[PDB]
Amino acid sequence: WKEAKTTLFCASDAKAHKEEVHNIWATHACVPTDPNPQEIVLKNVTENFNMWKNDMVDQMHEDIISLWDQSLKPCVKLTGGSAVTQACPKVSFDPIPIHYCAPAGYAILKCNNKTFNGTGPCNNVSTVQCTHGIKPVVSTQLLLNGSLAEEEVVIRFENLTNNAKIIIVHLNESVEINCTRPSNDIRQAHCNISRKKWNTTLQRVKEKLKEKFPNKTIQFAPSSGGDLEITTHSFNCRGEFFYCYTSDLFNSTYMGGANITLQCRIKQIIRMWQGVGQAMYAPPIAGNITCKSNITGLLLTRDGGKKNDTETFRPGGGDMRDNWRSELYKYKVVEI
Amino acid sequence: YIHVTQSPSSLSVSIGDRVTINCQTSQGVGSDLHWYQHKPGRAPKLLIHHTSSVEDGVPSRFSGSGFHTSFNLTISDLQADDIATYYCQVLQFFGRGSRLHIKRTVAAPSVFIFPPSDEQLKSGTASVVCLLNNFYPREAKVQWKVDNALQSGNSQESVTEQDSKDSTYSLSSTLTLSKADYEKHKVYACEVTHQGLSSPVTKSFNRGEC
Amino acid sequence: RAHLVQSGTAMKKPGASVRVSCQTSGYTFTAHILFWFRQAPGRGLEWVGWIKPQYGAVNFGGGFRDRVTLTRDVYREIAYMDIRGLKPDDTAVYYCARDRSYGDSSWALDAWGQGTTVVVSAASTKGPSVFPLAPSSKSTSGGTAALGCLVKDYFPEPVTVSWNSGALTSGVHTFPAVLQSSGLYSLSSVVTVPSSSLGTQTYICNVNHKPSNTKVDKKVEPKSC
Ligand SMILES: *[C@@H]1O[C@H](CO)[C@@H](O)[C@H](O)[C@H]1NC(C)=O
Ligand SMILES: *[C@@H]1O[C@H](CO)[C@@H](O)[C@H](O)[C@H]1NC(C)=O
Ligand SMILES: *[C@@H]1O[C@H](CO)[C@@H](O)[C@H](O)[C@H]1NC(C)=O
Ligand SMILES: *[C@@H]1O[C@H](CO)[C@@H](O)[C@H](O)[C@H]1NC(C)=O
Ligand SMILES: *[C@@H]1O[C@H](CO)[C@@H](O)[C@H](O)[C@H]1NC(C)=O
Ligand SMILES: *[C@@H]1O[C@H](CO)[C@@H](O)[C@H](O)[C@H]1NC(C)=O
Ligand SMILES: *[C@@H]1O[C@H](CO)[C@@H](O)[C@H](O)[C@H]1NC(C)=O
Ligand SMILES: *[C@@H]1O[C@H](CO)[C@@H](O)[C@H](O)[C@H]1NC(C)=O
Repeated sequence: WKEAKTTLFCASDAKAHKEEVHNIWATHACVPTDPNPQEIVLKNVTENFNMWKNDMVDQMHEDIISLWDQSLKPCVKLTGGSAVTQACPKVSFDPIPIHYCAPAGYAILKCNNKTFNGTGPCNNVSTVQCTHGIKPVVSTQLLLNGSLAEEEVVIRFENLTNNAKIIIVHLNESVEINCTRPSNDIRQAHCNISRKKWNTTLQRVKEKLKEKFPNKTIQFAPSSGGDLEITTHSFNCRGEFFYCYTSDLFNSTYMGGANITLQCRIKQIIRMWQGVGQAMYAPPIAGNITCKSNITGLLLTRDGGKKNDTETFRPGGGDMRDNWRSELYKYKVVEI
Repeated sequence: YIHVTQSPSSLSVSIGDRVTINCQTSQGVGSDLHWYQHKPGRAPKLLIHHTSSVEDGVPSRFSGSGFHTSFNLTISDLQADDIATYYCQVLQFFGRGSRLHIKRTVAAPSVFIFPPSDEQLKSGTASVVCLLNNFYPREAKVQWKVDNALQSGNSQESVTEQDSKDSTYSLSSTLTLSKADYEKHKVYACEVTHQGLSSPVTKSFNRGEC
Repeated sequence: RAHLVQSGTAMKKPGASVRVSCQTSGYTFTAHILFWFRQAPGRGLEWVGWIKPQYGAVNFGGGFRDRVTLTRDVYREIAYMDIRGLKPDDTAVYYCARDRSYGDSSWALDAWGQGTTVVVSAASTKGPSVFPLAPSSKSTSGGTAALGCLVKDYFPEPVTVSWNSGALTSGVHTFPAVLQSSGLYSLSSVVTVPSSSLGTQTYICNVNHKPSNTKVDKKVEPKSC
């Protein structure tokens, strides 16, 4: 075999009768999944991976773009100078796992090293036809509803010295986040996170960062700027666009309390991640708009050199390709 | 932090020559090293990226090489348009650059000394100017003396760009004194040392005398 | 094809603020990182920061985060750099430049703006005094005489000098200005001429300092004695 690019196809368990938009997309876009697949463990084989140059990411990226553009019709879309208006009904929104598969003559190699950093050699390779079930969760700052690292926390980056590259933190223990828009301002919302789980999780990420930055102290800070999509923890819950302020999660002085409560706002006007332009959606539905999710990873940026001997990291995101990268790091397409 | 060092910092060259300059990094950078051209009053221009990939539209006489911590930019058949400063760069770290100029034979300066004008003295200040004209190489030593006392800290020098036609430089050194101080001394002298002079040349005048 | 155009020079006093603009064209604005660098006189290029125009993510080099704000207008495809608490040592040429890489970060900058000069100084606008550098028939060096004009104590740059309203250009040396401890600039302009002509020919230096609307024509001849 050998590294090669090819047209991949998706598989899932979407139900044609559900109105949920992901199920509708996958019904028309993907094929059924094999109930009993198998993977061959390769003997004495060692192959190189590079999660940062993986064409699988780009193919999934275009899939999710296609999904959102077809599912979430906005009331007004502003692209350049052309404003487009159209029907913007409220839809059912709940991501479902999607498998990415190699066609005939090709295969997908899976790195099974429990602590593979994402780039370099892997001495425990397996061959599959499809990846695992990957939920396409669009979010910034915090990676939600992903797969956890099997052993300890793992820090992933392409090059340490390039402060313009993103850092993908892969947690091993989940830190749940429960966000709600109570039934009784129709745009005010909040989330709750365990103060100890977060303070514990952050402490473990810090310890792993010292391994990569020897004689330097590690510190976290809030975002330094940008649109509201990336300066807060933004995500879509039941079709509504949530923007949750995380300044207190990464404030050193702030870390007395049991459940840290973040303030969130539902916005009808958003800056689209899938393209260039802004969109206006309809007001939020009524009732309890609740999303109990799992924080499984972090997207961090490192501040440009100061010397203070103290390295500072701030939450980031925006390029959803990295969201897909955190789940496809262990995979590569090869031609038989 | 990545320290980027370039050598030679200054280099004389002739039209038609092959020229190669070096860039050094304090840590390994693989092949992520870029080269730029920069001329006065203009924006830098990217010549080569990633050690050897020449940018579109750049003449073929430019080429790059190196790896790890040592990299070279080479110019074949150097042309007049190539006289400029050249920077290497990795990430946010630019080198201070290597600047090329045209080589020519040694040329001693013509030296002139200008007393302050009577018009300036009325304002309470006295400027004494020493002019070094059309010399090469650029290195020169100008020493001011007032009644045989060596002056330091009260003069400023300015040097022109290399003349595009004769490849020489010119230099002014301006001594600034108060009117009161100027009128307390007689002999004002500028002593010039240069590679083209067998021994230092002194130009001088006596205040008040003609 | 990619083209960047920056705003004009800025004259500021210490403590003030400045906005530098960078208009882009000829490429996909949100697909390339935009970097800001500066070059102080006699120094190398210094990194200020960058901005990813997609959502406006930013980063900064040593110290600039406290004083610099980077923003962009996606519609007009233009980037802005705002600097607060301006200090004298902020005097420099500021450049915007894009990453040649599409959707990635290489730091290879293939398109640059022309540069924006920012001068930070407590000095106030002031026109120059022009004094003659008189030739002498007795003094000869290298077989020529020399004369000139001393253009002293002005702010800001530039001052332009010509001789005989453009009729004399060969052998003219107009030196780069020097900055004095007072905060004012000074320069000289000289010309070497045949000694035998010092009685026949007229030599006039034309000095123009537009910031103060000062124009001077000074005839320079041997002083009498
Ligand atoms: C990942 O691990 C491999 C082998 O353990 C190593 O060669 C590579 O440098 C690591 N990645 C980074 C970014 O250092
Ligand atoms: C290697 O991969 C296999 C599955 O392919 C897994 O069971 C095993 O724990 C991994 N590690 C080692 C040391 O075999
Ligand atoms: C998760 O990783 C940390 C180290 O980062 C370790 O201390 C902890 O025991 C791990 N937890 C589990 C459940 O594996
Ligand atoms: C979030 O919800 C889950 C499940 O309902 C629960 O186990 C967890 O304790 C909750 N955490 C917070 C902070 O509300
Ligand atoms: C961080 O928290 C401290 C107190 O816990 C507060 O004084 C400070 O303003 C906070 N930082 C912000 C809001 O940026
Ligand atoms: C979050 O993780 C817990 C285990 O830590 C699990 O019980 C729960 O089902 C997970 N929830 C989601 C939405 O993944
Ligand atoms: C994560 O999964 C849970 C349960 O499957 C769901 O309730 C929640 O909405 C999901 N979060 C996001 C952001 O889709
Ligand atoms: C690189 O340039 C330096 C400076 O001129 C030179 O001394 C050295 O020999 C060059 N190395 C090459 C061409 O391999």
